[PDB]
Amino acid sequence: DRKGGSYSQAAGSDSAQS
Amino acid sequence: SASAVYVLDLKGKVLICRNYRGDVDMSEVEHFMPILMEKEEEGMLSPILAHGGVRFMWIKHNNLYLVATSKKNACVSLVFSFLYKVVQVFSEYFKELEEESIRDNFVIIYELLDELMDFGYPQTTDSKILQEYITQEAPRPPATVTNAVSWRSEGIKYRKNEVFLDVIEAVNLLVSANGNVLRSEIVGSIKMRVFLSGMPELRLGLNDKVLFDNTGRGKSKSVELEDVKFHQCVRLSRFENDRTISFIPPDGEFELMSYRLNTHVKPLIWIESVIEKHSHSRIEYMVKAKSQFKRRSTANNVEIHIPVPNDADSPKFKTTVGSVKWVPENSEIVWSVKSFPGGKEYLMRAHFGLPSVEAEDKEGKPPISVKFEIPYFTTSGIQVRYLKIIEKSGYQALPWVRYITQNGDYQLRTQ
Amino acid sequence: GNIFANLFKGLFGKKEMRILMVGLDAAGKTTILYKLKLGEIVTTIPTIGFNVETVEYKNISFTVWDVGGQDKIRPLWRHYFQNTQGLIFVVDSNDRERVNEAREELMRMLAEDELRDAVLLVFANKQDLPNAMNAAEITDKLGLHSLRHRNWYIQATCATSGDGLYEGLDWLSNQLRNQK
Amino acid sequence: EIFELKAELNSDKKEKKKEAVKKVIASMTVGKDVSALFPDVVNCMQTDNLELKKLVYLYLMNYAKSQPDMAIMAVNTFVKDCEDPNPLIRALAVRTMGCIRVDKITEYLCEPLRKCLKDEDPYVRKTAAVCVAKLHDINAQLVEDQGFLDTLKDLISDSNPMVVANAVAALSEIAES
Ligand SMILES: Nc1nc2c(ncn2[C@@H]2O[C@H](COP(=O)(O)OP(=O)(O)OP(=O)(O)O)[C@@H](O)[C@H]2O)c(=O)[nH]1
Ligand SMILES: [Mg+2]
Repeated sequence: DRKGGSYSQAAGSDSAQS
Repeated sequence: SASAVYVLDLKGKVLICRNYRGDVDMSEVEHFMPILMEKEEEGMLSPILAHGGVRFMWIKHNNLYLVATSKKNACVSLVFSFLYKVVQVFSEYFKELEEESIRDNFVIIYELLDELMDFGYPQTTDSKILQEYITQEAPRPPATVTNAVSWRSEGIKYRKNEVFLDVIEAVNLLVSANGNVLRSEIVGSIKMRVFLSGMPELRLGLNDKVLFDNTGRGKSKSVELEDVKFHQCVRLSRFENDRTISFIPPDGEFELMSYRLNTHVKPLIWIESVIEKHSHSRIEYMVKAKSQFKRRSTANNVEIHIPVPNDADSPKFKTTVGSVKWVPENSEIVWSVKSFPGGKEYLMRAHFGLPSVEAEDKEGKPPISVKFEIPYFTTSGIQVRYLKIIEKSGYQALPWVRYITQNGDYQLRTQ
Repeated sequence: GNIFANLFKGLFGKKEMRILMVGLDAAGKTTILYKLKLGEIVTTIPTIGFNVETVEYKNISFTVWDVGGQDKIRPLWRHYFQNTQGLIFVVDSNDRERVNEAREELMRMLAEDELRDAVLLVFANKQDLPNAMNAAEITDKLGLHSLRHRNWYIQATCATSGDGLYEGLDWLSNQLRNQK
Repeated sequence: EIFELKAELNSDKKEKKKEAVKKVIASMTVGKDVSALFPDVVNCMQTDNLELKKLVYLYLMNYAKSQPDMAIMAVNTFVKDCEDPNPLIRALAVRTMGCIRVDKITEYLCEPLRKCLKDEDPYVRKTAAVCVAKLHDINAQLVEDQGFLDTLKDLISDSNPMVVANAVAALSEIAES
């Protein structure tokens, strides 16, 4: 854990925009 | 067009000086201290001084003021930028900014000053890049400085490819004494600690309002940032063409983008404070704090600074939740709350003594400042969509990001 | 006190010694130093300042400090007289008009009470043209034999070829070192 | 004190020479008038270690106007250092040559500036561009005679964007005066 919000993984690009 | 970059001390002693043009005699630094004292004592003190035909424009650091003398009509903005770059380099190299390192790190300090700027025109300002040519504990300069990419050293290899992002929110609210908010600006801050192998070209993607409108999806939750400032790695042309944020992240923690837009939503915290100050007899502090933020969010380390009387003594606190402490050094009531659940309501009833003798001079009305810091809360609604990490060698990156909401210029004007 | 470490160092060679390089400009001093250090005829611009190098031969590090023969640098030879143990003089037999100036400069440099233990080292430079004199005519003209309490040695070296450098080095080693 | 420092600086040991250079730098930074020992430190200049060479160059730059006569014993060292294979040494020599406020020293420095103007190393090119502007500010007539304007103009139309920006800044500074 970590104060200020747990780290979350990010995507690679807009998959819905091609 | 700085003539000589010098570093003074709190007693006026020049800790270190580095002449750049030599058009100004080194003896002019003596009059800088009396000139600064005269300006401060008459209210005319400014960071840009003027010793006759020589101007001493500098800013005050943690322990010394980095005053840089100049004679021609040089760019004051350029001098300020050079001073900021030097301060950042010193902070990267030296963990502390005090006189203990100026007299102990002169061997590397002189080399860094000589290499950073020549003839008043700086050429290199990257601490990470500069750390490969100037060390306090020398090979040829790296090709990164000569190459276009001066913020990403080639050949960097790591066991894993993990990048941690930080969506830091700064809630600045300027509430007037009438109870209305005048200045409510929220400035986004996307800080990432890039630690990967090679020179990946990050392609950041979010649900921007402009991007959504251009793509035709201007109907979902999109952040409308009035000002978006990309870092040096961010290509201005790509962002100007089709809002494409393509840049090479540096090795370490750096500021990539900084959104900045106005906020028209209600404050996450509503503070109802009353001042029943009797005439030299007693005073009452009917302070009520209402959390207008979402209930699912908790404001870790809530610090609502309540300015109490300067001469108040023998105070008694009647609050509901949170630790309330009066600091004589600060002369205010520190409404310290560890965890504040969203929608919580804290009521306080202040009671402190006051001397019979009135004060000789007025002290003003300091504003009440809240220091709420609630992580995992995105008030602006901006969410990261994608981060295209592309490398020539080819690897599977594991990007990470966190959203932290804190109180920025969240000051409340007193009555 | 114990001198076992000094004896061990001297068993395999410990003495290094020093040397000086003075003379008029265009006298083959830079070329001679390059030949002694590297072994090639290197062409360089006139020595505005000075050249400092070292030569390792016979287990002795012969450090040579070249000094130019510029008019503004002629009185600057007194700076190298401090902490100086050797001195080598390079003559210019190809300049008849400059021979008197070189002799006067050598006499002036020899009139210092601090530089007294430095033995004379005369090098016959420019030993490639037929107009060059022998190893005795130059000495007779300069009166090197009239230097009381001074050990002078005249040696002729050819800049293009390099002959006589070994003999001069051996003579310098014999004059400096008085052991087996 | 002063005699001990001079003896340490006139020794054959580098371990004491580095300490003497550091002490001299600290005394000058601490506010000690060490300009009287400028000729003594002139001998201990040609050193293989770059740590003491930078200190010597800084002392000479800070003690150049004070003792211009004693600075005539550094042109040969600068000329020798202006051809070192290491780009850092050449850049440092170029920066120090332009920082010397000597009217009788910039005349002989035109050749090294011309040689370093077309240097392949971008750092060397930037150092030469800065030195050209410094010399032009010091002596505009010498810069005009050396014909550095044509070389500066061609700098913008070449590779190495950092060197191009440095040349543009130097040209703007020259045109400002
Ligand atoms: N061709 C030829 N030239 C020689 C010979 N001996 C001396 N010279 C001349 O002497 C000069 C020697 O210059 P350097 O050796 O580079 O240095 P230097 O002797 O100290 O002369 P300065 O630099 O002017 O003080 C050369 O330029 C030659 O012209 C020789 O044997 N053959
Ligand atoms: Mg020579």
